[PDB]
Amino acid sequence: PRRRVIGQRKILPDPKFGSELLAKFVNILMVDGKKSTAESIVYSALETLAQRSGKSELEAFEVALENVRPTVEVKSRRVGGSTYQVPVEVRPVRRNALAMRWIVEAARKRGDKSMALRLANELSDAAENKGTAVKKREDVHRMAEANKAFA
Amino acid sequence: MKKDIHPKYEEITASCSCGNVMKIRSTVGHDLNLDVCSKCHPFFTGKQRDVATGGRVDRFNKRFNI
Amino acid sequence: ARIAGINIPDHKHAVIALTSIYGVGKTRSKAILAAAGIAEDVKISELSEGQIDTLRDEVAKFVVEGDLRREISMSIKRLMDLGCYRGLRHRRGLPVRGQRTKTNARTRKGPRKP
Amino acid sequence: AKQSMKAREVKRVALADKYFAKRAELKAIISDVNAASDEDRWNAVLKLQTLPRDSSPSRQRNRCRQTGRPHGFLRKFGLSRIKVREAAMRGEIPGLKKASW
Amino acid sequence: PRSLKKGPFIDLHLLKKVEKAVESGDKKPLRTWSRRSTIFPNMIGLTIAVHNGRQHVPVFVTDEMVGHKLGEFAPTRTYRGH
RNA sequence: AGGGCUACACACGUGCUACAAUGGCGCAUACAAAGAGAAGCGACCUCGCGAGAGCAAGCGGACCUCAUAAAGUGCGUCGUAGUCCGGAUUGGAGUCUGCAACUCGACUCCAUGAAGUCGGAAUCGCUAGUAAUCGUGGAUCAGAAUGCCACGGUGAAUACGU
Ligand SMILES: [Mg+2]
Ligand SMILES: [Mg+2]
Ligand SMILES: [Mg+2]
Ligand SMILES: [Zn+2]
Repeated sequence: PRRRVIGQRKILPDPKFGSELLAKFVNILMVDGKKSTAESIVYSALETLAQRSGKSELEAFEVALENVRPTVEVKSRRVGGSTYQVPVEVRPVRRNALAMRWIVEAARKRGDKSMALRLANELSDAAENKGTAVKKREDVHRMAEANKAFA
Repeated sequence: MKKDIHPKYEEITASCSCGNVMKIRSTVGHDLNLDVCSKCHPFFTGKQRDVATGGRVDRFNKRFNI
Repeated sequence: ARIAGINIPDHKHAVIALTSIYGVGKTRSKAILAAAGIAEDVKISELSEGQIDTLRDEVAKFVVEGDLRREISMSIKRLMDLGCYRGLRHRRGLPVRGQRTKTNARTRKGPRKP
Repeated sequence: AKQSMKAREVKRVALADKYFAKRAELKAIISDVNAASDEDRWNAVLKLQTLPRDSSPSRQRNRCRQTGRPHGFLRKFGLSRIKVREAAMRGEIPGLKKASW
Repeated sequence: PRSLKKGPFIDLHLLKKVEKAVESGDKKPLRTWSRRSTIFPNMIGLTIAVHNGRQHVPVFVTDEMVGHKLGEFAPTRTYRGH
């Protein structure tokens, strides 16, 4: 869009728990058009979350979110002199976007026996700040703040 | 002849589908099962398939069209 | 384990660890396990030696292992020997069942060395 | 227009409809299981192949009527895509009109 | 392959020339353009000259050479390598 | 009339299938849309694991056939293995159409079942029911599609900006 600013598509809230953020997490977790299995695995993993870290779904999910909530990020751009990444602020919507993306991509790996097991693994380890999600969060927090050439 | 260098020349059996059994010596060792002989052979005898020399009566039957 | 001159694995469903025998896939696996009368989801370590002998003298009916090997070997050998088109296809190491070769004949030809 | 191929085609359709209903039952001798004998069925096949191979209805190429093109044929119109499209544009193809949905 | 309910296949000219030859043949070459005919157990001992596109390559009919076609033993393309 | 366009030290372009648990298999269970059909579709029925074969009503069709949609849903099974992933290749036994399946058809059964652990440089498509995946049908057509065209089932991501 050279002359447009196309707003974000409006999402429905997850009819099970009211959380639209989780409904978006489902799609971000969804692959191949299989939304039935996506909602199945996400609900199962939230159950496992509540029963593993005690705190219920709509709280452990958030604490797993902020604990990886990305602050800033570098982005490729050039205006003159040389090519270099530039640290830029990621919007709150883009913040929890990157959070959900990192979380689901992590949960897709470390697969041992089940989807909900590995998903709750990553969720809890993110909340406690020892997962790989938080390791990539730390890397993004180091990379961005390693260089702040210009504001 | 010499020893320890020449092959073994045991007396074996030459049994062909002709049904003739000949007692030949050779470097074969085992009972030898043959296909055609001085008897029951095209050149030697008038019968084209002679007798036996191939039980291919086997699949002709499966299709059996005159 | 000793059935079929082979050492079929253990702690695996009987339908499945019966497949480790040349000459038996999953159809003949179920077929022998039924014609001999054995449950499907019993692991190999869940089988007694009487049922093992039952498998010994039941799978016998289907030719298997070394014997089939020899059979297919002599089959392709008579192919080569007869002087047929398929015999030459076998000698060259090319598709024999009528595939394309200008490209995609890899399983037979082998990977791209030259 | 290479009327040699079109003469081949007309001769093939003529001879296919000529010895039609002969090879029809000569093939019916062969699909029934009560071929009385191998000879009933077997002798039929030989007689079938005595009948001109140029009188089979599989030998026809079904070429377009105006131009005799082998490819692009359409059993609805009897014309190649080119001739059918020019006729469709000129209106000589009834009921036909550029589709859009 | 060919359906069993229909039987085997051999062109009439080939079948009849083969009979006229099995009775009276000492390899007076029989040249067959038919490569699709099947090999009958009555052709054992023959070496029919079957076409391959330009040349009548001969094929000696043997016992094991029964359940295949005359074209099976007449290659058609001459490949040697690059 | 025969063979070739199907040749094959090789390189590239499209496309399919996969490398697996969001998955493989078994059982049961539901939801389409569109079209074609008369020298065609062909119900049922009987025989054949199966390809189909015999039987054959009805249908020139909002009436009869294709034709069961599949993904899905619940149960259990497989437990991260070149494997119960794959399914190339090859041997044997068939079915179908056609004068005829050797070159050189399709499919079916049985049998080992290979590469393949997500892919170098680079590079393609897509802004909403669209990508992605699932299946369906038509043309051509005696037989022969993963292509083409058409149809529906689930169904997302991000567009800050130049
Ligand atoms: Mg001495
Ligand atoms: Mg060709
Ligand atoms: Mg646009
Ligand atoms: Zn003899």
